[PDB]
Order: sequence, then structure tokens, then C-alpha cells
Amino acid sequence: GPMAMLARRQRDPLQALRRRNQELKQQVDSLLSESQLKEALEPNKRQHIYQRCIQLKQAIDENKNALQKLSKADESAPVANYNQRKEEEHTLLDKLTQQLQGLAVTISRENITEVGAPT
Repeated sequence: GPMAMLARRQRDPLQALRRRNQELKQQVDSLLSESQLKEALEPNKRQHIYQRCIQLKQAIDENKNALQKLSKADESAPVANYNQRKEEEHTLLDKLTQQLQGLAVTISRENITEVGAPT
């Protein structure tokens, strides 16, 4: 068509995924922005942050699954820096996973109301 001049040329799934990963990071930073607020000391907000944390964690794990599935070694695509960027992407997403996971548990243990196991 009349758009035969795409300078982007986003072939590699790594680039598409990285775009989404960068977006996830912005959401994580935003979540931390909530956990950084004094108004977030509100008991109710803790559960709300906990919910947002689980959602993002699910999203990152989803990307991690996608990234693992987009490892076409049977195809002549993984060339040196390709595998390097793929591994480094694991490093970033993993820390974000741990960042949320650690925070989530920390917040989840702010609900020390039930000291037993009721049905």
C-alpha cells in the first residue's frame, strides 16, 4: 500500500515484547508510587495495592511465558546478541517479579487479623 516506507521494522519478538515490558515497568513504578504514599497507610488501600500487585505479577509471568515460548532455536534466528538480549530480558522481568512478590507478601502479612483457620 501507500505505507511502503516503515522505518520501524519490528521483526524480532524481543523488540515487541520489550515495548510491552517497558510498559509493565511503568505500571510497577506506578504501583510503588502508591505504596510510597502516606495516604496508602489506609487499611483498605493495602488490599487494593495487593490486588494491583497480583495483576501486574500475573502480567509479568505471562510475558515471561511468552518470552520462553518465543525461543525458536529450531529456526535460524537466535544469533549471539539475540540470545544475550533474551537472557537480559529475563533479568529485568525477574527482578520486577521479585519486587512485586516481596511487596505482595509484605502487604499480605499486614492483615494479621485472623490468627486461626476458620471454615
